[PDB]
Amino acid sequence: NTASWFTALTQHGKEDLKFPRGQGVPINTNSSPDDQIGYYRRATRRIRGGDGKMKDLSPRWYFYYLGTGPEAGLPYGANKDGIIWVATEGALNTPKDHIGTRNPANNAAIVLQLPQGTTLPKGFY
Repeated sequence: NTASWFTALTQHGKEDLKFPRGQGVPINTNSSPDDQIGYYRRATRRIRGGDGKMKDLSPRWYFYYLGTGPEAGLPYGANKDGIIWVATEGALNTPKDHIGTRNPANNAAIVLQLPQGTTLPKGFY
């Protein structure tokens, strides 16, 4: 029933999502500098293509604060396929249960915006 607090980043290439150190956490004026830590989770989508076989669509990457989302129990830095970690300089390695996930019935998604000088990888928008 719950979802990410932000809209997705679309992957148009083969390479997975990877940000430089200290970059990647979306802007959120309601969160504090301590809370600037989390991960992006890939959501693969497939449809009945124009021919007759299942064609894959461009995957989407959704941000979730540390200790929240479908991988709430994973610690920061854990190695898992479809999960890449991000953190701003000075963020605490603690779960963000106080922020939690978004319930779509009461709240719309925040438009994902990255701070000034952020280097998005090739094929990510």
